[PDB]
Amino acid sequence: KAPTMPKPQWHPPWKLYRVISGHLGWVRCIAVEPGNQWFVTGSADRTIKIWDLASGKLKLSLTGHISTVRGVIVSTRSPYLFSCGEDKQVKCWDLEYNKVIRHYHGHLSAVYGLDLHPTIDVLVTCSRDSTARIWDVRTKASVHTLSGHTNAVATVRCQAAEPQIITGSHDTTIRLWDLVAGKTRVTLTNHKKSVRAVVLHPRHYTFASGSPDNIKQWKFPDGSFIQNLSGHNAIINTLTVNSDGVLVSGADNGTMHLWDWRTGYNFQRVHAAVQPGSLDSESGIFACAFDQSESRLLTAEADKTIKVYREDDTATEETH
Amino acid sequence: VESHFDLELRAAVMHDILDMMPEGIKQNKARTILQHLSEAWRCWKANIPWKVPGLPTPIENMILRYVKAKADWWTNTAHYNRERIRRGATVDKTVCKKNLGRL
Amino acid sequence: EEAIKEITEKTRVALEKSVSQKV
Amino acid sequence: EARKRELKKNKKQRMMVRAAVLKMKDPKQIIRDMEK
Amino acid sequence: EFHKKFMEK
RNA sequence: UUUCUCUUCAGAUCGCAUAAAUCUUUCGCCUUUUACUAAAGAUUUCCGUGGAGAGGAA
RNA sequence: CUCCGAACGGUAAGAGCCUAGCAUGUAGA
Repeated sequence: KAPTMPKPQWHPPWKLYRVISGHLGWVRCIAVEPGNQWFVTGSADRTIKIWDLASGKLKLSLTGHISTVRGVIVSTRSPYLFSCGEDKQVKCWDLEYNKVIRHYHGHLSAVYGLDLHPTIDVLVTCSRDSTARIWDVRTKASVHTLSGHTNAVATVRCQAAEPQIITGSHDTTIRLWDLVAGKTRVTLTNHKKSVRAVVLHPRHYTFASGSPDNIKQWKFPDGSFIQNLSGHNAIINTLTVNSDGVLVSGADNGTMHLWDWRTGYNFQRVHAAVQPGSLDSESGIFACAFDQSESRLLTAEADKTIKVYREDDTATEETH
Repeated sequence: VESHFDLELRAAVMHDILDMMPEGIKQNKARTILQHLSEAWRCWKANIPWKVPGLPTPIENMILRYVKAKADWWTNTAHYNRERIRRGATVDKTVCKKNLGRL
Repeated sequence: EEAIKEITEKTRVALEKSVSQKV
Repeated sequence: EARKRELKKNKKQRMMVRAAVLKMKDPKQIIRDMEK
Repeated sequence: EFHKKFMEK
């Protein structure tokens, strides 16, 4: 009856490997370095914890943000960190420099996240009041900022591909305009909910998407709800697809509905376990990302830790 | 200062009430839940087992999370004030009483 | 991804023009 | 140190009050109207 | 946190 | 053969010496600030300089 | 034993009378 019901993708099950409990507070951003040698693990204690990617050992700390930094990324062509938050301090932490020289500027209010382009010499920062600053690399200024948000921008993204926009304000108003034009050629006045899960699915185009209620698929060209997923009522706080087309969306309420690649509905329907220090109903999946080798999933819950959900050997996963 | 942190916490509480299980748009509640959360935080400041009853599960969870965030910010401000306590660095007159009360 | 390169070149030219105008 | 600023504010308020008192019943306001 | 703080203050 | 135009690449003590500013740390001060003192790191600005098209006088 | 510093934190506020170095270059009928 349901889509992909008589075609169960015989993928392996997840398996927790270890939890690196070294942060002090709810983890804000978690990302693995491109070289498979660093693991940028942010925390609300005003200290970016850049640990090891696969080992998870304490590599080094990095302060500079006065408050919780809800934005952290690492560039490819620009070997330097990229932080962003309410502190308005971008930690340009190079692997050899180990300092803060970015000096993110342009947002006249708080910041909830940012994203640097992989190829184009541009970026994006989710300002608080109404701004969407396209922080140009080696410019520290939003010369061409696609400002189409009336509240705190949920997320931001831009690259050499041609969806041309990824963003959305907190006042139920998004700007799916052309990044080259700058003007609001296409106002994405939809998704009034807290849309904070837009992970790349299979192909660059006609991929999957998410939402905090009834998550479904999307499309890079013009958008389309093709892969009709199940009723993902869980508030998907983020999503980082696997290396082999699979998709996983971390939930803000702890119930991370794990959907298959093309199935859409929750295949595992996993949840966030109650940590020993955490309360009964207080936790929530803040980040979830597969490693560079896609061997262990780095899932950072609200217990100030990062779990390594490795894969197990089993084909007994056939369900109608 | 800490006023900006308190304002950010209040805005986060409003955003959670709007998005974190708002019970659908059916003429929802108002800042009275914020008053309940503030009263619950004041009660916890007494180190008592009191809480914020009279609300659903995720509302209480978000209230506890925001209270923990505000308490962490307060403890951090207190640690920063105690750091500039031995030397002091010519502390003002009003900050001394606040740091003393926090400690 | 030739169109990607074209879009990137257009973005670079626009950024350079904006820098020359402001700076 | 702030007592100097407080005294300056008090003196400015008193000067404004005195100016208003001298101008309201001024020769151009009161005595000028006394002839009308 | 609280232990070292109350010990050195 | 000699010069002036200019988009362009510099890790050569780019300049057999030597200016400032901004930011982040550490001292001396400190009545508030701007002017400050003497050490480290980084980013820029100015006097400039090197090597390669095209276009203009003897 | 020759190394030498400057500004702000500064001059109460007031009603009657009086004097002046400066500035446009045009549209149009």
